[PDB]
Parts: sequence; structure tokens; C-alpha cells
Amino acid sequence: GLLKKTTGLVGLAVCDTPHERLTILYTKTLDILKHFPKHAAYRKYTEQITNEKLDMVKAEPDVKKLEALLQGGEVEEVILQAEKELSLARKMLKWKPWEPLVEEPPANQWKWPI
Amino acid sequence: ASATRVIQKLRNWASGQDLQAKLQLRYQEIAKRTQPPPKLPVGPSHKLSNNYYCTRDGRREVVPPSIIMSSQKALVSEKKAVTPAPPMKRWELSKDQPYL
Amino acid sequence: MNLYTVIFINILLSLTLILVAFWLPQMNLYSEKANPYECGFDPTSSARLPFSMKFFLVAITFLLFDLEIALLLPLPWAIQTIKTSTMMIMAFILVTILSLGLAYEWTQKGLEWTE
Amino acid sequence: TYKYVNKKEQESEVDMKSATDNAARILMWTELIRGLGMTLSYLFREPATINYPFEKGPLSPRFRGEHALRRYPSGEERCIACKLCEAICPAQAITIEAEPRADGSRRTTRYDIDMTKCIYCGFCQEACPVDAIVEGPNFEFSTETHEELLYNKEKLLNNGDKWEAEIAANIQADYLYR
Amino acid sequence: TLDGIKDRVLYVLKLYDKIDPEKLSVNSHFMKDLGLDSLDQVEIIMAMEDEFGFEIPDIDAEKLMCPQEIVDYIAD
Amino acid sequence: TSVKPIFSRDLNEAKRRVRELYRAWYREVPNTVHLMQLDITVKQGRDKVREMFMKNAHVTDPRVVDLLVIKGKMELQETIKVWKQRTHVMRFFHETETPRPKDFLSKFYMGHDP
Amino acid sequence: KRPTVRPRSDVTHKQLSAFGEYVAEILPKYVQQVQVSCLDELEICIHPDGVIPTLTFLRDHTNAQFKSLADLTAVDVPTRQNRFEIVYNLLSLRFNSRIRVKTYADELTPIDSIVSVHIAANWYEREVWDMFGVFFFNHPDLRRILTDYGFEGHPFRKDFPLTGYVELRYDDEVKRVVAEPVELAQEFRKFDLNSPWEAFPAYRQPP
Ligand SMILES: CCCCCCCCCCCCCCCCCC(=O)OC[C@H](COP(=O)(O)OCCN)OC(=O)CCCCCCCCCCCCCCCCC
Ligand code: SF4
Ligand code: SF4
Repeated sequence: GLLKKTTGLVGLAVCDTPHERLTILYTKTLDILKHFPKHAAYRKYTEQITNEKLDMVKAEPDVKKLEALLQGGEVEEVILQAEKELSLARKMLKWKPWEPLVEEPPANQWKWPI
Repeated sequence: ASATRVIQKLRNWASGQDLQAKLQLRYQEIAKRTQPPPKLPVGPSHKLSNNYYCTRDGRREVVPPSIIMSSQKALVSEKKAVTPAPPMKRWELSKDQPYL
Repeated sequence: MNLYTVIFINILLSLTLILVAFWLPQMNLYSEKANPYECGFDPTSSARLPFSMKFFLVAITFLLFDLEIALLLPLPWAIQTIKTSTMMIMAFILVTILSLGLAYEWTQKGLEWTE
Repeated sequence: TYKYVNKKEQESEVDMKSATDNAARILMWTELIRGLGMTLSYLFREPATINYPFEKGPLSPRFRGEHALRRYPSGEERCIACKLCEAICPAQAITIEAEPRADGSRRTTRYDIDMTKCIYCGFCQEACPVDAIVEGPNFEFSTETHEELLYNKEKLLNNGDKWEAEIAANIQADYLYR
Repeated sequence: TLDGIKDRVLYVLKLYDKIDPEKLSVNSHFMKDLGLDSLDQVEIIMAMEDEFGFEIPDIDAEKLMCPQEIVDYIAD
Repeated sequence: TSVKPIFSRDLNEAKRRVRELYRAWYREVPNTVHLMQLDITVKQGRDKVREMFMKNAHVTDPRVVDLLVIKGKMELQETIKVWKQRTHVMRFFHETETPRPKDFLSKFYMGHDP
Repeated sequence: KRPTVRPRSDVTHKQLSAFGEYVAEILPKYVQQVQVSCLDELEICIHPDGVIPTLTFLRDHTNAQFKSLADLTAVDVPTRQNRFEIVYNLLSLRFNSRIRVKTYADELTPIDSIVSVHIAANWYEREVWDMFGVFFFNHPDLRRILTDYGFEGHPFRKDFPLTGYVELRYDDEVKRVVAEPVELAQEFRKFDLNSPWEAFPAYRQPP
């Protein structure tokens, strides 16, 4: 439609070309989650999410309808969240959160009242 | 209240708007200081019958918190993704004064 | 000598006043009241240290503009000359030159401060 | 619902008239003459101040100030040393030490209030079951000594015998609410 | 340069105010015969850094245990 | 036994940091008696440093030593800067507290305390 | 329907239990004891090694945008050997929800810091170190905030006296605000208020 000269949030630019940056970021997430093992849950859930949002992008070209379908505020907030999820995916690849529990606690640790 | 009708005019012009009606002080339009006695009302649970504290206790209807994935016990944590709640629906722009 | 007298009178007023201010009252001196303020706590260093000035270019051009004032100021006598065209052109040139210099400084961000 | 406070709807409509108006706002300080006129208007209003010692601020019966130990109309001392005014006092300002009076009566041998710990909260008078200690209207009991603001039974009873003519009325006015 | 360091260091020692130099020598250990714990040795090493004009770490300082080792250090 | 470290594999690697801290204090005292006009000599300031060090020489846990080093660095920061005033520094010396009698019979003459 | 008691819903409880299963099965290397209370406040409990990964997850994950730190507390319980229960209250602003991440510590078992995730945690970690004595790794400043500069002690520890061990007053002999030991003209009067009767059978501890 138009270029929405003012996104209401401060410090956030406008991204004259959306429907591309989101494809980039979601494809990158999908391509990095392949390195996760299958039994991991972050892989599955993030794949579900990114596939749904990628389908939303492929479907709707209008930025306003895309926002209202893609409940993340303005499209620039959604793009920021995609970048940040990508960063998280790398960090989780390094951390290996899916492993079993390390050093279960003493018994009287979360028991309350005491 | 006493402004001799020309100083009233001066202040209402320099200000920009009538202030003899909307004054900073209080003369006689205030609730006076000695009043009649009240009769304060009485809330429910004064029913005199069919009112037992075991039925309308709140402080006892609590429970210890429910538990998922306790390492102590043997609890176990296709499955669709989840949110802590549905997304907070966007706010609508005002109608009485949207652009101040 | 009238003017000298007026100024001496004002001088002696000020000095007599300071003499009164110092030798009339009472004194209770001690090191904890005679040390610099700095808002309840003590200073972390001396005040006789560099205070970076961030308008020094503005100061220097103020000096040059002061000289421009000194050059413009003879005009009330320059106007009672017979020519009244050479002085016009020359004052025009002086003021226009000063304005040109101001504009160059402005555009080159000399009137802005050194952040 | 929300609304913008400093967001222009849209720009880019200017003609020589609007330019003249803006250039006259500038170069005449027109939006500053309004401030001058406002302060001038305030010069010609009735000031809100009062000749304090001779005319004073309005208070209500609920106002809670200096303390007092009250009596019954018979003159009997009204406290009974039930010792919960100090249970609830969240500053630990009150002390009591109690004994039988040789008449065979629950009464105090001590009622102190460090009025430098009191926070003037009213909990003591809304906890007393007999309306014995109250928080009265006097707010003009400043002192030149810390030791004067540490009260005992006799000072509180002096306050009560002094301010009963006011406290009885304040209580009569405010009860049916408490 | 070498043998000036000897009496230089030894004068610093003499001024240290806690060693009583009647026992003192260049091969004199600090811990055993003089009974100076690590902090006194650290003070000594600072006195040497004050005599000269080069900083030095604590590992070298703890490798040092007598004035002769100090002298051997100032070369390198 | 079988516990985690903080900054120290062993006690010798903690004494290293201890000596670095003693060094910083020794080199700071002459500047603190000068900047804020203390009325002591540099000798007894450094003796106070060694006293407040030997107040904790019995310790052998590396973790406790590291935490004490941390708190010493905090106090050194506060003292290198003038965040703390002459009052706080001369607080160390106890220039008003009479000496606690370390003798039986004196304690018996004044007080029921041991 | 009863007026005096507080109303009750179930959809919030179910949502938060679902999200608790979510976190529990997505982050098993660290998570212990997810729980949801009568009042619906989700509360995840975490191994201290999992702090940065869990907080980064809840900040940056799409279905959990907990990108605002509200509080960062600590709670001293002298009974348990790992005394200090540390708490992280968060909110999302995308789902209009809160969550609570919890860890545990001790006097000599510190925790990684969170300025790499939430810059708001700087002064809170400083406060926690000052009040309870929990050191935080790779923190920029980590000095006191609230206590006086020359102050020994971690006051909000339960074993610390309310009145302290030092008291201040000015002295003419030295012209300073010296610190004398503590000597009060009126001892704090401890009151023994707890009743000897089980008020709430639901929390009854068996032997
Ligand atoms: C025949 C053809 C030739 C004719 C030639 C003549 C042409 C007309 C000349 C008109 C020029 C009038 C002089 C105007 C000078 C001020 C210039 C100006 O723009 O205002 C300066 C300043 C700027 O305000 P700002 O909104 O920030 O705009 C600047 C953006 N660059 O705004 C300010 O200065 C405000 C800050 C100062 C506030 C001080 C308080 C003022 C209170 C008002 C008191 C007025 C009383 C004056 C009485 C004087 C009596 C001696
Ligand atoms: S509550 Fe009232 S009656 Fe009881 S001790 Fe206090 S003043 Fe006396
Ligand atoms: S008013 Fe409050 S603080 Fe004051 S004495 Fe009564 S209970 Fe204590």
C-alpha cells in the first residue's frame, strides 16, 4: 500500500522492503535448525512457528493485513523478533539445552513453607 | 469575588478566558463543616441465618501450588506450540481526542 | 577631579563596608567550615585543574568582532565629512565582510561547541 | 484506548499567510506575551495566603495529632492496661507497666509514648476497646528539648483534662463511621 | 652497574626499619634466619622498585628470597 | 570436599591475588593521606593495612579468600576514589573506643560478660 | 459467586500449565519443579548454571517474549544448605503475562550475571550482593549501593540483627562522625505472636 512514514516506536526504522527480510530470516532459522538433533523440542516448535509465519508472508502481500494476521505489532517488530530468534538458535546450538538434568538439587530446596 | 469588574476584565483578557466562574478559592460552594449524623449500612454475612463461615471462607480455599516436572518425583515434563496467553490485542485509537 | 572624587567616595564606601563586615561580627574558625563546599561531601580533586572550554573558537572570533566594533565606532564623526560616499561604501564593505566571515564560521560549524 | 500527544497528522501545506503568521510568532515573541499576560492576571487575583496565628487552616474531626489519655464522666481513669495499643504500635512507641490499684482494679503504673517514634497513625485509638487513648487536634506542641517529647501517664492525662472539650466533640462527630 | 646494585639494595634493606642489619648479608635468606613473612618480602620488593624505575610482578618477587637473587634479577 | 571454585584452583593462586591487593593498598596509602587531609602518618596507615590483613590469616578455604579479596578491591576502589570521606577511613583505627579489656579480673570488676 | 472471597477462573491456570510443560520439555538440562499456584502465577525453578540460557530463551523466544525485568530479589532461608533463593520476575507485553524464574545459591556458590541479557539487572545484582552476599560473575561494577561505604555486613540475611553492630554519633575530640558500638536506650521488644493452632490444614506438614 504505502510506506508508513512513522512507525510509532522510537529507534525503529521502517524497512521499506518487507516480505523479503522475513523470508530471509525465517529461511535462515529453518536452515540452522537442521543442525539441531531430531529429539530436541526447540527444533520442532521453532520449525512450526517459522513455517506458520512464512506461510503468512507468502499468502498476504499487504503490510496491514500481514500485521493483523501476524500478531507481533508492526512488521519491524516482527523482523526484530526474527533476528533475535535466529541469534537464540545459534546460542542454543552452543548451549545444548536438550541434555538431561544436571545435578538435581537437595530435597529441602523448593519445599515451602518450611 | 471582589474584583471591581474592570480588574476582572483585565485578568480575564490577559489570561484568555473567564475565570470568575472557575476560581482558585472557595467561598460558599463547599460542603459545610458540621453535618448531620449518618447511618452506615451493613454488608452481607449479616444474614442472621444460612450464613456459616465454612461456606464463605476464602482464606481456606487456597491449596499448595500445582506441580509439573518435579525432579523429585517421576513426572514427564505433534504437540502443537504454546503461548503463555493469546497475544495482547492491539489498542484502538481514541475517538474523543485522538490527535491532541 | 570631580570624577576622581566620586570614584574615591564609592571606593571608600566599599572598603569601609568590608571592614565593618569583617571586624564587627564574631568568629569561630575551624578547618571543617573553611574547606570547599562540594555539597556535603569532600572534593575528589582540586578546582585549579583544567576546565576544558568548548567555545574557544567562538571566543577568538568574539575578539575579532570586538576589533570590528572598534573600527565601526568612529562612524558618528565619519558622517560629518563632505564625501558621504566613500564612508558609505567602506562601511558597507566592512559590515559585509564581517557577515561573510560569520557565515563561513557558521557553515563550517565553528559556532557549534566541541562535544 | 490511546492517543498521540505530539504527532502531527500530516505536514506540507504552507502559503505566504501561514509563513507570515509563523514569522510573526517569531520576531514578536507572541507566545511569550501570553505567559506575561498569565502572570499579570495572577498579580490581580486574591492571594491564597492566611495570617496564620490569627487565622488558620481548616481541619476535620478525624485529624490525628497530639495524644491524650481520657477519663469517664465520673472522672475514673478510662485505660485498663489491656496492652494492645503497644502490640499494634508499628514504631514501638508505647510502653505499659500495670498493677492492681489497691482498689482492686486493672490500671496502669506507666503509660509512656516516645513521640519521637510515633508516626501518628491512629492504630492505638482504633484498637483501644474503651476509647481511652486518642489522637487529638493539637499540632502546635513543638519543643526546644528532646526530653520534653517523651511523655508519660501524667502528661497524657494533662492533655486529656485539657482537650476533653474538643475530643468529646470530635468523637461525637466521627463515630457512626468507626 | 653490577656491584653498585649490591650495596644499593643493601642500603635499602638497612633503611627497611624492621630487619636490624647486624645479622644481614647478601646471601641472607629472609624466611629462615630473619623470620619475615611474605608481606614483609613484598615491602622489600617495593623498596627495590622504588630504588629502580621498573615494575615487576609477584611471581618474580616470590622467586626472590635473598639480596643476591635480587641482584641477579636486576640484570635480566 | 567436592565443591566448585571461584577464581582460584588452590590456595597459592589465591595468595597471589592477596599479595597483589596488599600491593595496591601499600601504594595507595600515601595518596589517601594527601588527597583527603588525614592527620596520620603513612607508617601507621600501612600498619593498619597489615593488621586488617592478619585479622583473617587463619583462613584456608580458597573461596573465602577470594571473596575477601573481592571486598578488599571494593574498599580499595572506594578509597582510591573519594566516594568515602575521612570519617570512613579513620573508622578503621577506632580512635574513640576504649580498649576491650582482654583480662578476667577487669571484666569481673565491670560487667557480667565473659 | 460468593462476594467476600476472590473470583476464580481456570483458563489462565490451564494456559500457564501448558506453557510450563513447554519450558520443561524444551529446556530439560536446567529446569526443576515447574508449578502454578491457586492465584495463577507461573513459577519455574532452575539450576544456577541455567540462568543465562533460560533468561535469554524467555527474552528472545517468539512464543515467550519476556523482555522486561520487573524484580530480581533474594530470599534467605537458613534451613536449607543453599540459603539464598533468587527470583526473576518478568513480563512479556506481547501476551500480557508474567513468569517467575528461580534459582538457588549459597555464600560460596555464586551465579553468572545477566547484564548480557537484561541491563536492568545491574543495580539489582548489586543490591543482592550488598544485602545477602551473593557474588555475581562477569558483572561490570558490582559494588555496594545501599549500605554505607565503610560497612561490614549483609543486613537482609536472617542471621543479621535488626539494629546492627555499629552506631554513629559526632564527637568533639576528633571532630568526626565516629562509629561506636551499639547501645540502645530501649531494647526492641520481640513479641511472640504465632498461635499454637493449625489454621490451614491444607499446608499441614506430616512428621
Ligand atoms: C523599512 C524596511 C526596513 C525595516 C527593517 C525592520 C524589519 C522588522 C524587524 C523585526 C525584528 C524584530 C526583532 C526580532 C529579534 C528576535 C529574532 C528571533 O527570531 O527571536 C529570537 C529568539 C528565537 O526564538 P526561536 O523560536 O527559537 O526561533 C529561532 C529559530 N532560528 O526568540 C527570543 O529571543 C526569545 C528569547 C528571549 C526571551 C526574553 C524575554 C522577552 C520578554 C518580552 C519583553 C518585551 C519587552 C520589550 C520592551 C522593550 C522596551 C525597550
Ligand atoms: S488499648 Fe486502651 S485500655 Fe488498652 S492499654 Fe492501651 S490505652 Fe489502655
Ligand atoms: S498513632 Fe500509631 S505510631 Fe503513634 S502511638 Fe498510636 S499506634 Fe503508635
